[PDB]
Amino acid sequence: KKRPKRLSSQNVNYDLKRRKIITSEGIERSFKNENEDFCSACNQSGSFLCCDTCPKSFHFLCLDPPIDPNNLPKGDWHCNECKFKIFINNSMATLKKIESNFIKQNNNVKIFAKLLFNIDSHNPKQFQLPNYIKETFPAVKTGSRGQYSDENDKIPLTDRQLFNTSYGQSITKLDSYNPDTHIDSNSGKFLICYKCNQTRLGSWSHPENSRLIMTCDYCQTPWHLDCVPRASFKNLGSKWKCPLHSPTKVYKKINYKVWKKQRLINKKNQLYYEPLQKIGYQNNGNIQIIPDFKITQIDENSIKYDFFDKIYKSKMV
Amino acid sequence: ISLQIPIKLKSVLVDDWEYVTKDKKICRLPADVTVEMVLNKYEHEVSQELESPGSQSQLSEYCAGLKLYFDKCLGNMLLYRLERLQYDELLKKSSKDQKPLVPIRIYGAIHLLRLISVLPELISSTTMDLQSCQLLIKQTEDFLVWLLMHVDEYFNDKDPNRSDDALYVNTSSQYEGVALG
Amino acid sequence: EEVTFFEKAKRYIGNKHLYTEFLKILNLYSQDILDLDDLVEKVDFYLGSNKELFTWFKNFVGYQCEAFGPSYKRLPKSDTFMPCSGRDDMCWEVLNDEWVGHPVWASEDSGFIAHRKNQYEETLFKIEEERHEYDFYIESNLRTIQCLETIVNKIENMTENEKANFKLPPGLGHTSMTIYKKVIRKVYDKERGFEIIDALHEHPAVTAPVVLKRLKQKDEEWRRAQREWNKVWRELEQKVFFKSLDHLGLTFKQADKKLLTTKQLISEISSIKVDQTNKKIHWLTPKPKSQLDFDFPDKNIFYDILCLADTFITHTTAYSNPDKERLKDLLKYFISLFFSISFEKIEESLIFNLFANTNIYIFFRHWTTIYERLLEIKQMNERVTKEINTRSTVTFAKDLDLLSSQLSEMGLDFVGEDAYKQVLRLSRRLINGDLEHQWFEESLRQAYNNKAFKLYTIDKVTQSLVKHAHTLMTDAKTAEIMALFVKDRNASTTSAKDQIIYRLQVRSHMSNTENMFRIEFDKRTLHVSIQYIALDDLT
Amino acid sequence: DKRRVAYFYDADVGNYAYGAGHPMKPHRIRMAHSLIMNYGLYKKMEIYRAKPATKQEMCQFHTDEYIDFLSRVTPDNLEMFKRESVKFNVGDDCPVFDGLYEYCSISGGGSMEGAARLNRGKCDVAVNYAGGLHHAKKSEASGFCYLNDIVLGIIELLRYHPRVLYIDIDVHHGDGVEEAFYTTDRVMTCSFHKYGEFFPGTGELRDIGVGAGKNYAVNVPLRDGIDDATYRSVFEPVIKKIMEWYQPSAVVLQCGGDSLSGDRLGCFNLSMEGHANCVNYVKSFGIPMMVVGGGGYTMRNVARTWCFETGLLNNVVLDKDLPYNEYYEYYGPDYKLSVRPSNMFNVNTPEYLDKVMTNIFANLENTKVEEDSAEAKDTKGGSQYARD
Ligand SMILES: [Zn+2]
Repeated sequence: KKRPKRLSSQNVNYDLKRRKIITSEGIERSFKNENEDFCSACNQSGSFLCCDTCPKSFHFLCLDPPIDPNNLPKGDWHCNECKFKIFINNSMATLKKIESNFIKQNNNVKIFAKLLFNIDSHNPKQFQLPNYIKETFPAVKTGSRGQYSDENDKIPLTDRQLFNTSYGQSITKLDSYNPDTHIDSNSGKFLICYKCNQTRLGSWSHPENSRLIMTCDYCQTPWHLDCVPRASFKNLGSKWKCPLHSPTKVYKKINYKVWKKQRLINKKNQLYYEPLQKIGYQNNGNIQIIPDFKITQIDENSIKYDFFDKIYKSKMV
Repeated sequence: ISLQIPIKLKSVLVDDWEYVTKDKKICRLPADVTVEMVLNKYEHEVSQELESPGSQSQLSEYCAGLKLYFDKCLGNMLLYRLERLQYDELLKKSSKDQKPLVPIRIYGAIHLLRLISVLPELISSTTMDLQSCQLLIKQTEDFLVWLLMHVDEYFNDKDPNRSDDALYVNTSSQYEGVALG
Repeated sequence: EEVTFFEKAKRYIGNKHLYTEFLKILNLYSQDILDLDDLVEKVDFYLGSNKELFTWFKNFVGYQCEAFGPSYKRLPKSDTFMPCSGRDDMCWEVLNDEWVGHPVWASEDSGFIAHRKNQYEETLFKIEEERHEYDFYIESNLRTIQCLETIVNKIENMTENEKANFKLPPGLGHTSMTIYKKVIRKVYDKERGFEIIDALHEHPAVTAPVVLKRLKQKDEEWRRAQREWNKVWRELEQKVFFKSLDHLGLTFKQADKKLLTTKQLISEISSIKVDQTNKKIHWLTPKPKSQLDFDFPDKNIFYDILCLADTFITHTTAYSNPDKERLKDLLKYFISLFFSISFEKIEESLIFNLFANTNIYIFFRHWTTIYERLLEIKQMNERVTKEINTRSTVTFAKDLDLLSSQLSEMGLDFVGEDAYKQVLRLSRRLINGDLEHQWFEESLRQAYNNKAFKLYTIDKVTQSLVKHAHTLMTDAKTAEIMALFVKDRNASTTSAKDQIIYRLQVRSHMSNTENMFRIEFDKRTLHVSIQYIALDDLT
Repeated sequence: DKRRVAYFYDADVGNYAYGAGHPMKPHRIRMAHSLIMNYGLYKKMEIYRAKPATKQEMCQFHTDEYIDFLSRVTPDNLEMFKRESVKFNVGDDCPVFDGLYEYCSISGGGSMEGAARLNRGKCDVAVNYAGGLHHAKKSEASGFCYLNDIVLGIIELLRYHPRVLYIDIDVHHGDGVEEAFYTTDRVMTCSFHKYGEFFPGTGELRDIGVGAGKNYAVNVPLRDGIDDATYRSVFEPVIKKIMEWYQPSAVVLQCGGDSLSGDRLGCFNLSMEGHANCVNYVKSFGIPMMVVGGGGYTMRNVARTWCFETGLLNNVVLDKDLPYNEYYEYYGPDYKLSVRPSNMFNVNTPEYLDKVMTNIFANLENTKVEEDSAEAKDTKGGSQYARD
């Protein structure tokens, strides 16, 4: 029988708040009488500075002169192309031929002089990859704030699924009986784990015998959480790569070689195929199985042949 | 106006984007090879390779223009927001050292590749003669193939987690805090 | 068998994409890129289960560095150089300056999710802050009172000449310098707080008495407010805390409804079937005939469940009286025949092979679930009975009345009586529909210390069992199956020669889409076994 | 057997609150001390009050500017203090409160005072409930932790002991201590916590250290709802193997109610008996022990379980009867010294714990101003009137 009416008192009301007691009862007589909030130079958030006559707002570090909050300049702060527009070279000394005599003064640098002239008439900004670079690799895409995101990165979960997903069903599925994770909706069959050939769904009378399973983000291969060394599921961050695919980077100490893959090429003319030799090609990986960046149409016979040849070569040592 | 880039340096640029934005790895600015010696070696090699029919003057003009453009463009369209604070540290150090610091003495060729990649967006954004456009894009092609012939000694894949020199260093928590804050 | 190893691996893998990835891994080892350790780690997940193939691979290949985990990337030596004033040589030699961890790298720029708590647990946390802020302010005030009381005691034996000049540094002659600043900041205004703490610091013995009086009356009113709030806090937390401790039981009222259905039990037995068949196909051609076995160590539980069913017969109104009577006699006689109980000897009711359809299987699964729930109740009953029988209530809370007497008023307490019999009567009145369900929920929460979470829907599972047993007689196929079970059961040595005719006659009796369940029952040790042979004989 | 125990409690450590609706609460330590006094444990114990740490007495792990910021930080002038508020990561996840410098100084002083009392040999078990912060990095604040006083205690122990072992038993494990002792050989870090979309996100089965600290970091990821029996099975054999191989000279234990059944951001299902029998087991070895408390977002259960660890460290068995104190209204309706375990699912399977144990064994078979330095100076503090 909670009573927040009379037992709530008057000096201290509902907490995480205050009341008029600290102001009305505080007499001491002992002394006896245009701007933007998107930072259109790196498309991120943080501490902001803005110009009086310019709607563009930048970051403290996203400027050609790097300044800090502890020693910010006094008075008006006013932009680089704003220096070119609201100040000199556009208000007085009108732009008639200043570009040309900039070459005439800077000792015939004309092939880069117009770019150097346009440098001052341009906002300082973070690096952005061009469109024609990005369309070359279809597996990568731009993030929300402008970050790298290949196929290795999982899509962010929606806020509806992230927070309001009821109480019994958790995102990591660590509580209560959850038989829907063991049955795929593609065919209605049971997800057989790769290591142990058991779904291990268990029973409702004995929930403790249930073993958690997860599908792969690439080949949809089921895997138990106890077979692979792993505590809980993978829901935020990169996509859960099962330990059965080609790693992006391997280490072979010899100092060492990284071989950070080649992250695939679109179906345009850059993707070139030429199968010629199956034994001793030395193609350093980057193959595909069939029934510049050079890739070969390798098959089961060629891989098995060269693997046997290498292991018969190395068994003297 | 169109410019093409060989796929090795495109992959290098994409790996740079992944290292900075995703892996949070800034380039090792105290490096062995910088932009100035890159262009110096390019000039020397393509000078001793071919004859001298008068192309050495435009060679020197192109390399000087590239050096000046990299000097005055480095903090304008290059330099990811993560690396802005790193730029701030050495600019403050040069202010304390009473010396003028220009990019080409400490910055590596990856930022030059970034500038090459973003070149067409300012080539299309400025009013300039077509013959000079073709000359610029051509000299860009020779610089690109020369960098392709020397990609192993200049862009070697190394992990900073176990090697002293990898043309890349891992970012600290505090560095990331100031950079993204 | 080197020329047959790749074919064996192809048959074992099955999926084509996984085989292509295995070929890529083998080629990566082949082009002097992958060393022996990485290959062995790959085959640990590839062919780890196949012990013979793995041993052959290890013998044939010849298998006889740092870990560098995903976190703690190595920092450059540039970030190492800082003054490090408080570090001596041993401190440099134990501490690594180039390894730093950041949880955002662990999150891969995606953040982290916290464990969601039930609304009872959320309001328990809310009331935790309600109780925290009050007494935190209160005892900070008492610390200030003891400080100013020491000051006043030093004042009381000194004269006006040193009263005028009593300059003190920040801290008021104590080890702390910020508690008093905080409390006089909280009591007064923000701008007036600075001036009052300033005057306090530089001119004591004139503003200190009135400040002490104000803080003392603030203490009195804060303690009165806390004592007023304590009763509301206690009566709210008495029903909030035990409901907060229940995590699976809060959703049990819907989880039991969603999970104790036909399709879920069929899925959970077919999963065990395919698990056993795949494991034996991997290991050995013969297949065991036992799966999902239940133990029957107690006999009185059947009579208790019969009592619950009998209570359900006299409560519902959706059935006819002859229907209710026939269902009750059938429900009793099913136990009287299947478990070889000659007669039900209860007085307080207030090998053999069985082939059955899916309705009988769901009905028997419901019975086994209720049986196991009551086993969980009874097995710890001898401990909870002495727990509530020896419930040593503290006498100090008896003096000023803080014990939870919410269930003691209407008689839901378990003191002075066996817990299992009281739970049986509670289930009877819960089926009767005059128990105010959430009060029974709370009683089960603080009766067996939240461990009795499976008996929350005893009326629901009893209703489901009654509805499933209603289909045993209305359905012509199920009734004929029951009658042919009457003809089959004779308590005579006729095994291994009559059950084949039973199987053939029920295969001809049922349809293709109907499921069959071989429920094997043993008289000795009261053991049961259910075997899933779905579509193993019509092929 | 019988062992003298030193208790370090400060009357000012509970007077600072992090903020409204905050998980971390230093107020629980004061009622833990009140329950200790009310149980009559002062007759078989000696208790001192540790002095607050100074500026350079706080610098044996962290950088100078971090301590300078932590000393000069104040919620009033937080508006212009923004450049290094995100750096050290203060104010975003760990808000600034009044008395932050005093709280850090008190916690650190208690930590190294317990370490020095262990080193000198007057006491065998050191208990410092005033500070058990373990999430603080070299120049970063996380988990509402600002000073990693446990690292200071470990190095103070290393000033006299050759080997120091750190044991963490609560969720939100100490990544700062492992970062401090990732490459050293004479310090071994052992921790028990949950993994998978968790706030630290650090600590792998492969995370065993690098360089000379290879195979010297023990990390045991767990799951939701681990009860007392499986926690016993995951604690006792691996702890016995750690003592039989590493053979430490001192043990630093981070007790706390974060891993209890009831917690805010916690995920475990440990009762008071499950959380305390592990402490009894590690105490049964007889080697010196340092006990710190820096975990637990709940308060009514944390006070009771800390009283229970204090009682079993006094080699007595506490009764279930709970005497009256001035925070008697916090406890549950039963009003007994009993942290009731919840009924949530035990998804911690035995075979996963077995595999973790096997790979941990395979890792550990390879194991086979400064004027007031060295601490050893505390106020007596024998006149405590916390008994009610
Ligand atoms: Zn924690």
